[PDB]
Amino acid sequence: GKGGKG
Amino acid sequence: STPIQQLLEHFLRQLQRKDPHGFFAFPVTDAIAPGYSMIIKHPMDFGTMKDKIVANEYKSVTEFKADFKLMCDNAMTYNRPDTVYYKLAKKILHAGFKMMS
Amino acid sequence: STPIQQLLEHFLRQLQRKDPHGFFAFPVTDAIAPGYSMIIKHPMDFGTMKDKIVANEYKSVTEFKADFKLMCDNAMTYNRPDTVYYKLAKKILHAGFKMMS
Repeated sequence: GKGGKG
Repeated sequence: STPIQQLLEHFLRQLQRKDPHGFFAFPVTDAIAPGYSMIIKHPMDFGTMKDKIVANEYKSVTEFKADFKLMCDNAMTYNRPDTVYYKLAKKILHAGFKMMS
Repeated sequence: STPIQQLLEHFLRQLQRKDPHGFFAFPVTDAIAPGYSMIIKHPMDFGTMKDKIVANEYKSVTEFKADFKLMCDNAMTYNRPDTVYYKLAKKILHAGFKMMS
């Protein structure tokens, strides 16, 4: 549920 | 295959070639991009834009260019500026419009 | 067993009570935050502060408040403005600074 795409 | 179908089919290959990894090829999901669908209300990508081309849904160049700028915008909003992602969108967006002029 | 230790311990407890999910409980990994180690240069978390307390590595309330602030400022840089994390971070920074005076 944390951060951007990676 | 209408004349408008040939022009857009051409513009599409031209754009999608600016994006060697496929970042834009396909619809993003929240699985791969956390909370994506709780920011971007009208999602877009190349693969969708290709399917409307086929479908004859674009009745002019102006409407194809709106989808392009929709998909570019969506990415600059979601992704942070320092990202590979935001930078391709921001680059490809200004080039795209020119190329299609 | 020191008095600075006794004061730090209670500011910690108090500070951590505002993080029910312990979003700030542990070091952040790149596995759960792509880019993180290259956008945040000096990591801080509540688990890490707990240990610098136990080792007498804080000499003043000033030093301790510095790291707390370095923790919120790391979350407010990395996380998009709309997330549970960026919000939580800004809240606790202002209120925790309010508390310690």
